[PDB]
Amino acid sequence: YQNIFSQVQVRGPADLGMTEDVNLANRSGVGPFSTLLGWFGNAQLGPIYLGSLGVLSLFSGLMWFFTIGIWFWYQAGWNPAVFLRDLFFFSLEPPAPEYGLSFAAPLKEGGLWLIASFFMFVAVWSWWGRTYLRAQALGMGKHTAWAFLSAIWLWMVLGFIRPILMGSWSEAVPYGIFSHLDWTNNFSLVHGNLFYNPFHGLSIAFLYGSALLFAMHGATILAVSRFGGERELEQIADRGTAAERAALFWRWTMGFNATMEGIHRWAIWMAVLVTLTGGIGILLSGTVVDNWYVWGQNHG
Amino acid sequence: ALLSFERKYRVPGGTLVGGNLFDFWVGPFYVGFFGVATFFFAALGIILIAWSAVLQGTWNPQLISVYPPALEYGLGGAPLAKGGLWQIITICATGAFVSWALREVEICRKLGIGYHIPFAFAFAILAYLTLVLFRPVMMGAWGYAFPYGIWTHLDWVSNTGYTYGNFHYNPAHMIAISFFFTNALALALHGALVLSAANPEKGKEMRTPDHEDTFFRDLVGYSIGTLGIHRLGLLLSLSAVFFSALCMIITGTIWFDQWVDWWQWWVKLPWWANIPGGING
Amino acid sequence: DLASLAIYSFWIFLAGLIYYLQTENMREGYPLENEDGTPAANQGPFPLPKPKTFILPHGRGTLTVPGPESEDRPIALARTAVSEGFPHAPTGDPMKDGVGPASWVARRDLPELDGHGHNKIKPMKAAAGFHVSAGKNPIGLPVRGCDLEIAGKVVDIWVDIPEQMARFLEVELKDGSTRLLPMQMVKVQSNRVHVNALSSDLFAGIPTIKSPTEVTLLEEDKICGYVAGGLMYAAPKR
Ligand code: BCL
Ligand code: BCL
Ligand code: BCL
Ligand SMILES: CC[C@H]1c2cc3[nH]c4c(c3C)C(=O)[C@H](C(=O)OC)c4c3nc(cc4[nH]c(cc(n2)[C@@H]1C)c(C(C)=O)c4C)[C@@H](C)[C@@H]3CCC(=O)OC/C=C(\C)CCC[C@H](C)CCC[C@H](C)CCCC(C)C
Ligand SMILES: COC(C)(C)C/C=C/C(C)=C/C=C/C(C)=C/C=C/C(C)=C/C=C\C=C(C)\C=C\C=C(/C)CC/C=C(\C)CCC=C(C)C
Ligand SMILES: CCCCCCCCCCCC[N+](C)(C)[O-]
Ligand SMILES: CCCCCCCCCCCC[N+](C)(C)[O-]
Ligand SMILES: CCCCCCCCCCCC[N+](C)(C)[O-]
Ligand SMILES: CCCCCCCCCCCC[N+](C)(C)[O-]
Ligand SMILES: CCCCCCCCCCCC[N+](C)(C)[O-]
Ligand SMILES: [Cl-]
Ligand SMILES: [Fe+3]
Repeated sequence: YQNIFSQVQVRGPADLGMTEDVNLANRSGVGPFSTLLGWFGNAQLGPIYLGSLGVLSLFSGLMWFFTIGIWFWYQAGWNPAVFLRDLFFFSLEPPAPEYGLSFAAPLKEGGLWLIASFFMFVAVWSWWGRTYLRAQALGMGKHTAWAFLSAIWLWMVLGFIRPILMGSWSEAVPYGIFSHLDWTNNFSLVHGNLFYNPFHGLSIAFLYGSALLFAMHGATILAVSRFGGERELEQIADRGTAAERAALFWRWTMGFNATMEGIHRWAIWMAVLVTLTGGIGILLSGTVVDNWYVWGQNHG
Repeated sequence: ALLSFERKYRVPGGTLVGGNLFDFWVGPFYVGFFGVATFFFAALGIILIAWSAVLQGTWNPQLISVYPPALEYGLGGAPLAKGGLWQIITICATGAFVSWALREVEICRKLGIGYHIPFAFAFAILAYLTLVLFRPVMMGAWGYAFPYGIWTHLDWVSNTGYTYGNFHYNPAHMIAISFFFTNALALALHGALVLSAANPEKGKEMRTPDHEDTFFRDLVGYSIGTLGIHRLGLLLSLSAVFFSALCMIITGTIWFDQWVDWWQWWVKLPWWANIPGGING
Repeated sequence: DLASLAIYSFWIFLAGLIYYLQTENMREGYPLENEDGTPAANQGPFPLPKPKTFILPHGRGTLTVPGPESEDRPIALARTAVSEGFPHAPTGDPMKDGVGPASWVARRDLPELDGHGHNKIKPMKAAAGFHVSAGKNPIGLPVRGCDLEIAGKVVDIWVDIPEQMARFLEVELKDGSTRLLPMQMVKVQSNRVHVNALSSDLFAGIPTIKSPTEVTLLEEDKICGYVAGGLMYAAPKR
């Protein structure tokens, strides 16, 4: 028995969770229990917390999504057969280079891109504020909000900061499945191949390392789950044979090891350094370095 | 030297091969038969790479590159200078990686833990063997394998990708990328959550797993739980590498045209293939 | 140029982060020791970090790490060689003595509490109203060991109330006393629970709990340690 799926599910009263300083008026009631989800993790859906920031983020997020969608329907001549056929090929493109950083471009030629982007900007930042405030209400550290800020950095650079420093919105990413892949491919060709961007190479190392580390960590915790390994907080406060065997597996394999707390510090940093080094690599492309091959030839 | 708690675990037994002969440590490192096998395979492999550096006429690690045999050799042996060293180094690398896995199994048995770690590592080995053994053999030459050099292997990624147009359009590649991105998101959240509970606001008591469940229900209406997130991380990261191997085993074998053109199966379905408007007509 | 300044800066940052991360991972098990328990001469290049203090919930005090490290138990092992790096042979019964894969740690002899300060793990009989919601209900099944002999019957499931999962089967032996088996070391089948780790004759030796309706962190460690040690030590009878 490997502990990938539960052999038996148990259920008790719905868990309405901890209170601390949380405003209970803004919590929903429990949703249904999913037996399916229960083979792998928890069966309980809900409750969710929805205050003013939650509604703002959710309405804004839907307006971003519907704004792209209405443009896709227009492009499909309002035909549901075409909509489905061409779904991956539709693209809401930013305004042309002509209009620079101006908000004066017509709807059909990049005005609708700026409207959708505005909605996305409100959606993400209000959601950022929500990850901070939900942690505050429970008296927990702000680790989740600081980690999320690293994802926000790369997004902010691609769609906002880099377009502003280059002096036009045309440099930003289009809203479309195949179109954003072409943009990604195009970006590398125009900047003399991103494999020569040392920040892109570090980003890859961390993306890689995140899969290496979660394979290692996930496998390790399942291998010591027969001594209550997954109870990581109590193993931090009072080391058990689970934390000792986990450390010693790795010490005996590769000559050094982690603590039950310390492996989570390795984990949060391996992950945040993906988008951290990535955003720097993109910020410097076209602003400071026109061509990474050329730069690499001067090492400088 | 030993961790303060280590001595009670350093007992005899758990070896797969050789009984008590290799059942010892060197500093922190466990040996075992597969420790000896790893050193032999690794050492012979390093020597061969040095002897390759000689024949190439460079000691710069940014220029050393060991190339597979040229395509005209097919699946035969080649002279050392022209792909034979690559062939032997590849047998040594496979030898070192499998030996490393079986050594992890011996350490599992001595410690009375599950075999999940060497199981997970075997997925990395399978990706490696896909690029250097399985794909080349199905395509009919060692020459389709990647070379062993820091920058020349990136050159191979670029040339192999662009052979099929923009390699983004490989659908198994799309799924693999989705798992890689999701795994990193999941690793950030898992690290952040545990640390936020163990290290709360200054002067407050350590939080409980109940706080961790509550945080995530408040935020997104669902908590997978402490066992679930470790299952999730193992699954996302093994899936990323599974789909990686799959995306390359099908490239140059069952599909060898531009990947972008594959998506015409969807567009040319008879019930909408000829309807005017949209992007495709 | 700016890109050069950024990459150089990044490598210095990363070297500092690795220093910080390695010192954080030395808050347990350090300093290093010789096989005789004396402090090793060579500690490596990284120093012990400044202590931090965790405030434990429910009035259970504090933990300061790094802090003084002892096993707080006798270790029934002897050297097999005259130099460092060889195995240490059990001097008695490694299952009874709690060495090798049967090792346990002297955790607090208190049960883990949930966020409300109630016992985390309860027998299902005392947990209102927990029930088997999916999968085969093991309660009433006979328990078979690796010698293919019946060792007892399941009489309850001990559940984690806050995480709603099964953690132990409570098993009744020939003599009417019960033992806990960890859920992760049993296979539930249609007509039996099968235990690879232990033969039937080793079930009576599973350490007992001192209250019938709670289990302490120390007791969990003795039970899980003992059951895992069977993989190596019950192997003459598998
Ligand atoms: C995976 C798909 C492609 C591939 C595409 C890319 C792309 C794209 C990039 C790399 C990059 C790297 N690749 Mg590669 N790479 C491939 C297969 C390999 C194999 C192999 C299968 O044996 C190895 C050992 C490497 C190793 C490397 C590193 C030199 C570098 C960073 C890896 C990393 O951080 O991972 C995560 C692992 C860790 C963080 C653990 C640490 C691993 C260390 C750093 C590996 C050192 C290897 C050493 C130099 C090899 C010689 C050692 C011998 C004993 C003599 N690649 C295949 C062919 N690779 C990046 C780079 O910067 O290249 C210059 C980069 O941008
Ligand atoms: C031809 C293509 C080019 C190339 C061009 C680019 C370009 C351009 C970029 C990269 C970037 C990256 N490349 Mg590259 N790259 C190439 C080849 C490779 C190869 C390889 C050959 O094996 C690999 C492994 C990579 C890997 C990578 C990653 C390390 C990195 C993206 C990190 C990330 O997680 O972003 C994913 C994460 C984000 C984008 C953050 C998003 C956060 C926001 C806030 C989320 C909003 C969600 C929204 C509200 C929707 C809601 C959804 C619902 C709620 C579900 N590239 C080649 C050479 N690559 C990126 C980078 O950083 O470069 C340095 C980038 O910009
Ligand atoms: C221009 C280039 C093309 C492209 C062409 C290709 C080609 C060609 C390939 C990929 C492959 C991949 N691409 Mg691509 N790819 C592109 C753009 C991207 C982008 C992006 C954001 O644009 C991303 C995120 C990716 C992501 C990916 C991954 C799905 C995959 C690589 C991971 C992997 O296979 O690990 C697998 C891990 C390994 C192979 C490592 C195994 C490690 C071994 C077992 C152990 C090594 C031990 C070591 C020697 C020890 C060191 C010593 C110690 C340090 C002491 N590509 C562009 C469009 N891509 C590769 C793939 O799928 O391969 C299967 C592949 O071949
Ligand atoms: C399957 C999910 C992820 C994963 C998992 C994973 N990897 C693992 C493990 C696991 C579970 C281990 O237990 C094991 C380990 O010990 O980790 C510390 C390991 C490991 N993964 C490693 C690397 C690694 N993993 C990678 C990827 C991944 N590993 C996946 C993303 C990558 C990438 C993405 O490129 C790398 C580089 C090592 C740190 C370690 C295995 C070490 C090992 O096998 O040691 C024995 C061999 C030697 C000491 C070296 C021998 C040298 C050769 C004889 C000659 C050189 C040949 C080589 C082809 C040269 C090519 C170099 C050029 C390409 C530059
Ligand atoms: C079926 O019909 C319904 C009704 C359901 C509608 C259907 C909708 C559909 C099918 C939608 C599909 C949407 C898709 C496929 C979206 C894809 C998006 C992708 C791939 C996004 C990729 C990258 C995006 C980036 C990098 C965006 C960055 C944005 C910013 C950083 C914000 C920038 C803000 C700007 C420029 C404005 C700022 C203005 C002020 C005043 C501050
Ligand atoms: C990733 C979240 C959803 C995963 C759901 C997968 C369900 C697996 C069902 C397992 C079957 C039950 N069994 C026989 C193992 O006890
Ligand atoms: C990640 C997806 C999970 C979403 C689950 C959210 C559950 C919402 C609960 C709905 C119940 C509402 N109400 C008012 C009847 O209590
Ligand atoms: C949490 C830190 C882990 C350290 C991982 C470091 C990997 C080294 C990557 C080398 C690539 C360097 N390059 C060529 C992009 O400049
Ligand atoms: C470029 C990445 C390679 C880094 C490899 C470093 C492995 C660390 C080994 C630690 C063992 C130290 N020792 C022998 C004192 O125990
Ligand atoms: C890829 C980055 C990971 C490697 C970082 C190097 C850590 C080595 C620490 C050695 C610890 C040795 N000692 C004596 C303290 O146990
Ligand atoms: Cl899989
Ligand atoms: Fe964990």
